[PDB]
Amino acid sequence: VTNSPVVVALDYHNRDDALAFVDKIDPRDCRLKVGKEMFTLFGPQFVRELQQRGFDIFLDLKFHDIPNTAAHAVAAAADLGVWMVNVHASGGARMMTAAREALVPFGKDAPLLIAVTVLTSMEASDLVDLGMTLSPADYAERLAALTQKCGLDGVVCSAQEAVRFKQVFGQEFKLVTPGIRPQGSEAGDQRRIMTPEQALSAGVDYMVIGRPVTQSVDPAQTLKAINASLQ
Amino acid sequence: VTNSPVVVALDYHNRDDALAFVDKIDPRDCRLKVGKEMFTLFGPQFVRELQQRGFDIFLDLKFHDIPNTAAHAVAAAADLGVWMVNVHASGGARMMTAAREALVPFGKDAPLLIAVTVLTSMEASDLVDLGMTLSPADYAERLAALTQKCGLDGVVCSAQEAVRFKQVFGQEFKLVTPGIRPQGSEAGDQRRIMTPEQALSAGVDYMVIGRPVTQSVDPAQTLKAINASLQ
Ligand SMILES: O=C1CC(=O)N([C@@H]2O[C@H](COP(=O)(O)O)[C@@H](O)[C@H]2O)C(=O)N1
Ligand SMILES: O=C1CC(=O)N([C@@H]2O[C@H](COP(=O)(O)O)[C@@H](O)[C@H]2O)C(=O)N1
Repeated sequence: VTNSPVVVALDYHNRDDALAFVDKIDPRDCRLKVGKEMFTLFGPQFVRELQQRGFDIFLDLKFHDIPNTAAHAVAAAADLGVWMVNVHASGGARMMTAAREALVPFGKDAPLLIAVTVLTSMEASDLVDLGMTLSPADYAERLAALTQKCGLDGVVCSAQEAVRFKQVFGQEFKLVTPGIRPQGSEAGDQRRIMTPEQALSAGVDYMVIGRPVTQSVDPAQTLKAINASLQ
Repeated sequence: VTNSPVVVALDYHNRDDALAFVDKIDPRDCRLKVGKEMFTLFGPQFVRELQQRGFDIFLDLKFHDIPNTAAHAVAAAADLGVWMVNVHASGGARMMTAAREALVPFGKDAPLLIAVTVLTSMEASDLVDLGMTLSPADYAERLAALTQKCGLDGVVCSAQEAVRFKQVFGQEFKLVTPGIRPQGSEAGDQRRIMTPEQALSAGVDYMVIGRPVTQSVDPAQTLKAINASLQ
């Protein structure tokens, strides 16, 4: 296990470019996140390579499909033995329930099943195009509520919803929060940001950090520094 | 190439079972869809093996993430050289815009880019939980309008919307529709369904068929039957 609440988003377009970073850090420094980019590129074998080195892996594929597919996919992720696996809460109750139920057969080995609420890159203007009347926070709370009701272990959201969410769902409902920008860092397409420190104070369980770390020369050192701040 | 609008959904938990089927057919008979289940299990290499056989592959991972991730994932799909790649329209305009732009550097090689509107497994009730008051039809049409405004090649929807969409977005805008159930077959978690013949008559450009084919007592003849019906 590890003590840092940091999950580094491995978003490279090259395998060796990722492992060059990974070989310089240690499983106690952080957990790793394999998303759509690196998974579309290298598949489940890359995830096994990381599990080989001993890291906990968060397969971030945000499964957002029909119940049938969602279940089989989560079951496939469970076969991979990942630490945590994704799903989109906007996929609905039936889809989320089918996903949870697909993990029962794996018993204890099952990975944590988290639901994405509202992407941290979306503000009201973004949600407004879908005809979504509610603010990011409000809609996100509606999605998390459905997530909790379907028995999921937690949610992915912005740290800007951490205090509120922690209160409405409790300390047990895990909150995984991306949109982490230490001060000075470039926001990019990220919108509901917060600094590593602000996120921890908001009481999040896990913070997802990508570019601030991977975009630096010597990213291991940056990951180290961030961890230092969380003390 | 094939002149059939049929795209068979390869949803198997066993690589060889899937190949045993694929080998009983021919690229001239249909196209194949590799979804989250098989892709999570066997990754990009499976797609290549299907491609090495001459089939046009529809990569269906419904990328629904922050603009930066959607772009890199879509780019990764183009690197795979697939015929068609997926995306979730509810991901917003900025995300879909990033996806379209990430395909520009691939020129002519760029795969077809389509956005999923409302999943065929959903009805009003399913959307109500999300706080969505618009009907599956209207919400879908809204998602299809945004998809076109962002410059995508088409949308994934129900055949129940084909007629409407076709006359509101034009013949050019491509419609890919799952939820295809020939009379007698099981509906399952599918809700907004139509038979192959009805879907064709409805104007869909491509129709996705999974269980009706893969789980039939003789999938090859079932494909043959359907293809013949569509004539
Ligand atoms: O709401 C979310 C969820 C999410 O997974 N992510 C992911 O977090 C990662 C890192 O983003 P960044 O480089 O820190 O901006 C990427 O893999 C994103 O897709 C996000 O940015 N917002
Ligand atoms: O709206 C949609 C999109 C979609 O991709 N699909 C996919 O179409 C496939 C076949 O479903 P079925 O077996 O025909 O019910 C599965 O891979 C689904 O994920 C769907 O059923 N509805």
